[PDB]
Amino acid sequence: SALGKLQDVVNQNAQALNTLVKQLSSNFGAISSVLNDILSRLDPPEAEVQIDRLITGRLQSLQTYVTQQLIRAAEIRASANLAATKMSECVLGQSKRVDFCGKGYHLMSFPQSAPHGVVFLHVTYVPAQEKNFTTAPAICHDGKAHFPREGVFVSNGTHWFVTQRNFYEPQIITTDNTFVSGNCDVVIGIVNNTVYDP
Amino acid sequence: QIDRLITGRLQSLQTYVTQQLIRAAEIRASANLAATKMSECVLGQSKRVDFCGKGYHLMSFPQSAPHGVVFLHVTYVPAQEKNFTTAPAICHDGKAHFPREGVFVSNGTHWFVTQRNFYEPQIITTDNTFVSGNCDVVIGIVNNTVYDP
Amino acid sequence: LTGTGVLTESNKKFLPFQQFGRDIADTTDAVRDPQTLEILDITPCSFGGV
Amino acid sequence: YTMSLGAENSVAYSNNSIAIPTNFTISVTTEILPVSMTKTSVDCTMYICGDSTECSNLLLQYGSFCTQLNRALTGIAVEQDKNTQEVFAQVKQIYKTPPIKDFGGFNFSQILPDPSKPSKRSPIEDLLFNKVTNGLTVLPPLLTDEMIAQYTSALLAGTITSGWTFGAGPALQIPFPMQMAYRFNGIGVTQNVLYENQKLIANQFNSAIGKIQDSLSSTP
Amino acid sequence: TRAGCLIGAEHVNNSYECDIPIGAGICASYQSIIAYTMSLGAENSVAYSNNSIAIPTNFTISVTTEILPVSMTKTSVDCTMYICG
Ligand SMILES: *[C@@H]1O[C@H](CO)[C@@H](O[C@@H]2O[C@H](CO)[C@@H](O)[C@H](O)[C@H]2NC(C)=O)[C@H](O)[C@H]1NC(C)=O
Ligand SMILES: *[C@@H]1O[C@H](CO)[C@@H](O[C@@H]2O[C@H](CO)[C@@H](O)[C@H](O)[C@H]2NC(C)=O)[C@H](O)[C@H]1NC(C)=O
Ligand SMILES: *[C@@H]1O[C@H](CO)[C@@H](O[C@@H]2O[C@H](CO)[C@@H](O)[C@H](O)[C@H]2NC(C)=O)[C@H](O)[C@H]1NC(C)=O
Ligand SMILES: *[C@@H]1O[C@H](CO)[C@@H](O[C@@H]2O[C@H](CO)[C@@H](O)[C@H](O)[C@H]2NC(C)=O)[C@H](O)[C@H]1NC(C)=O
Ligand SMILES: *[C@@H]1O[C@H](CO)[C@@H](O[C@@H]2O[C@H](CO)[C@@H](O)[C@H](O)[C@H]2NC(C)=O)[C@H](O)[C@H]1NC(C)=O
Ligand SMILES: *[C@@H]1O[C@H](CO)[C@@H](O[C@@H]2O[C@H](CO)[C@@H](O)[C@H](O)[C@H]2NC(C)=O)[C@H](O)[C@H]1NC(C)=O
Ligand SMILES: *[C@@H]1O[C@H](CO)[C@@H](O[C@@H]2O[C@H](CO)[C@@H](O)[C@H](O)[C@H]2NC(C)=O)[C@H](O)[C@H]1NC(C)=O
Ligand SMILES: *[C@@H]1O[C@H](CO)[C@@H](O[C@@H]2O[C@H](CO)[C@@H](O)[C@H](O)[C@H]2NC(C)=O)[C@H](O)[C@H]1NC(C)=O
Ligand SMILES: *[C@@H]1O[C@H](CO)[C@@H](O[C@@H]2O[C@H](CO)[C@@H](O)[C@H](O)[C@H]2NC(C)=O)[C@H](O)[C@H]1NC(C)=O
Ligand SMILES: *[C@@H]1O[C@H](CO)[C@@H](O)[C@H](O)[C@H]1NC(C)=O
Ligand SMILES: *[C@@H]1O[C@H](CO)[C@@H](O)[C@H](O)[C@H]1NC(C)=O
Ligand SMILES: *[C@@H]1O[C@H](CO)[C@@H](O)[C@H](O)[C@H]1NC(C)=O
Repeated sequence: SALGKLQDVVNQNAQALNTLVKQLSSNFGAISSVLNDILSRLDPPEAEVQIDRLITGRLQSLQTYVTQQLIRAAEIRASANLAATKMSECVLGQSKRVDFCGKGYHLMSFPQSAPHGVVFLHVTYVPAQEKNFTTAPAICHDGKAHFPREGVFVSNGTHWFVTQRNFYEPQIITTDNTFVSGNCDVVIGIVNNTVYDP
Repeated sequence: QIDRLITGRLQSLQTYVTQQLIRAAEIRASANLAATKMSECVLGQSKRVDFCGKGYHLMSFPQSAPHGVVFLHVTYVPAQEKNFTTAPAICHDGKAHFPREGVFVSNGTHWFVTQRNFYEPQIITTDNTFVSGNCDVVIGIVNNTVYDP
Repeated sequence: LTGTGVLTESNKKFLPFQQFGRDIADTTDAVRDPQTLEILDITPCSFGGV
Repeated sequence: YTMSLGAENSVAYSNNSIAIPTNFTISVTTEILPVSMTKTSVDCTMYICGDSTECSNLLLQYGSFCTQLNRALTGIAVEQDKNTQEVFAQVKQIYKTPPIKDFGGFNFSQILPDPSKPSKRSPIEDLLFNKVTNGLTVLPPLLTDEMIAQYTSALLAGTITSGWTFGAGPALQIPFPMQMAYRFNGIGVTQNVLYENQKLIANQFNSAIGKIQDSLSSTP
Repeated sequence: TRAGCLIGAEHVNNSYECDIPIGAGICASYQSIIAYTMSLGAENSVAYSNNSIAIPTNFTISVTTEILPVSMTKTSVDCTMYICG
């Protein structure tokens, strides 16, 4: 049942064709569903009435078939516009949109042809093996508040480091990866730690 | 007589099913939009303008509603703007200096560099500027000192 | 007035000149018995998908 | 009258002047989106004919029209449940908020579920549910309103306690001011601005959430 | 049930994932056929506190499939031949 979305469309179209062909077997209130039987059994004054009943029944069936065919065409056009958007944004580029190109942080994508369809292989990055750390918004040093340029302050219990947010890579808190704004009196939860200077 | 009643009621039922399918397509499009907003505004922060509310989108909250969803979009709106005199680059020691992330502003006598969406003036240093070329090329470059820590 | 239904007791108090009752969709859901002047609700007989 | 598009606002453009914001407003706005309809099914034979056998015998001359209409209505009915699954069931973990609501001044009581209500809805969701008022059958939805509210509560707990991390993998806990600072950096404003003005931002957020509840309670 | 009367399924007090949807929160599964109120997911209480963070130390490169229909079979019907031959 992996390919059920394409098979659903194929089954709906084949079932609509089978129903439209099957509707010719109905007489729609006439004496027979066969036109040759009516034309060989009856005079044209009453065969005109019987053929008229068959014509209005078959025309109603054909208009119904065209109506759901247009509705399914609108649905397939919307799905194809979505597929073209996914081809433009997931295959031809890297997308920041969450869950547009798979579950997780999207890295890249591969297109594959399918019968009346497309299959996107979304290669994504999933974080794993997370670990607790004690964190602080800022570091107080020399009466100044230090904030990370791109990372986050973490502590393993005794020592303070700065790391990138999506992967644990501890580094020494220096002036090169922090920036100074204001004193320590304003930021709630600021902690005392040294800031190394190269 | 029953045939006339049957064809009238069948025409009515086919009409009802036709607008029900059209409204189902419209509701499906709205629900696909709602799922996109749930994925991109609630489960993440969206850079798309006006997709998750008016202003710079911060975050969003989903709320259930009868046959629907209500998104509370929390956004950041700039306010209390102030005029400043600006320049594309700073000319110092025959070199052109450009901001790494901010913008050069002047309150009338002194030049600073600030972030673009909030006024926070800082001293123009070598740590928040980068050097590219001389002062002869950039149109509108002004003369100001660049501090070195 | 003919039909098929379950006839239960009704809390709708008719005015004395009124005999039948209709909802918004013009279906007879309340009626007065002519023998004893009491009001009966006409629930439709149960139908459902299997 | 001939209408007016808006007030004219002449932007004071010049080649060396810029306008820089010195303050901000935390603005909360509502967006209402329909998800599903009422699942209606119509017995075609009972609608056209009722209990008349002669009517159904004449109706069989027209073929499989009734099968087509019942199949279309069944497709609509399952499409509504598919829509509700696609909108609300995007998480397989039911996250819960901690019992202590210490989020650094941020108040979420108007959007978190109320324990005193038996429906386990938020006050905003309770107000939203209060403000919405012959062969035909109405199929009940697969997800009831309390389970949809449970899904929204799980999404709220995930986005409060973990930020956007639960939407991309395992839920990684993070303090809410730090998460807000990350969101501030996403829109290009430095973390220091958030930390220095955190009480003001929390007060503006609480005031905007209260104005949302008042505006929903005061607009028909 | 609120969907209707269910005959042949043993109602249980346990909650599982939905296998066969019945409606109004009721689902059916085979284990005999049982019917139950379904469960959205496992509860995952996030260990929130105001000064603790969780940082990933590893990653998984995950490839997922997404199937999207593009076109249908192009069908044309001769209306005169279909109605009349
Ligand atoms: C936190 O991390 C630091 C740095 O990795 C650890 O400090 C080192 O610990 C090892 C093991 O005892 C010593 O050999 C090193 O000399 C330490 N380095 C310094 C600079 O002191 C620290 O032990 C870790 N703390 C915990 C609780 O895991
Ligand atoms: C972090 O460092 C600051 C400054 O060194 C400490 O603030 C001092 O605290 C003592 C006693 O609490 C006072 O007598 C001083 O007047 C304070 N100085 C200043 C400049 O505020 C602060 O207590 C330290 N915090 C921790 C947790 O160690
Ligand atoms: C532009 O900003 C600078 C920096 O804030 C101002 O310079 C300071 O002005 C105050 C007020 O007179 C003095 O007390 C300081 O000593 C000045 N600092 C320096 C380094 O000179 C400057 O006045 C502002 N200009 C205008 C027109 O507002
Ligand atoms: C900015 O500084 C440059 C260099 O100090 C100035 O350029 C000099 O201008 C004078 C008179 O206009 C000339 O005699 C020099 O030969 C120029 N030197 C160079 C290296 O170009 C420039 O005029 C200054 N601009 C302003 C507005 O003060
Ligand atoms: C920045 O300066 C410009 C021009 O000095 C200001 O624009 C004027 O604003 C006044 C007050 O509304 C109007 O009467 C003028 O017609 C405006 N002039 C032009 C050319 O638009 C502008 O208001 C200033 N910005 C701020 C934030 O003070
Ligand atoms: C930025 O705007 C906020 C309001 O959005 C200002 O906060 C108000 O300040 C006045 C006067 O200080 C108080 O009476 C109000 O009670 C404050 N409102 C809130 C919600 O706290 C703030 O002062 C502004 N800051 C600047 C620098 O202009
Ligand atoms: C968070 O917001 C709620 C609602 O605004 C606050 O609850 C109010 O508390 C005051 C004083 O205790 C009462 O007079 C109100 O009736 C309460 N409102 C409601 C709707 O119950 C609550 O105090 C705020 N703070 C916290 C920490 O929850
Ligand atoms: C981070 O620490 C918290 C609390 O110290 C851990 O949460 C506990 O995990 C155990 C094991 O699953 C549960 O039995 C407790 O109920 C949890 N407590 C709370 C308050 O949720 C958490 O597992 C730690 N994270 C990591 C990655 O080790
Ligand atoms: C990160 O996860 C990978 C697996 O995704 C780990 O790689 C496995 O390591 C074990 C023991 O070292 C081996 O037996 C497996 O064969 C490895 N698998 C693969 C696919 O190489 C890796 O060790 C983990 N790293 C850390 C630091 O936890
Ligand atoms: C965090 O909570 C503890 C109490 O659990 C409190 O002592 C501390 O001041 C809080 N820190 C911040 C930054 O809110
Ligand atoms: C800006 O315009 C003024 C005239 O209004 C002109 O003197 C100046 O050179 C211009 N600067 C730039 C950078 O175009
Ligand atoms: C019919 O008779 C019964 C008792 O025989 C009486 O209670 C009832 O009121 C009568 N109907 C009318 C319309 O008077």
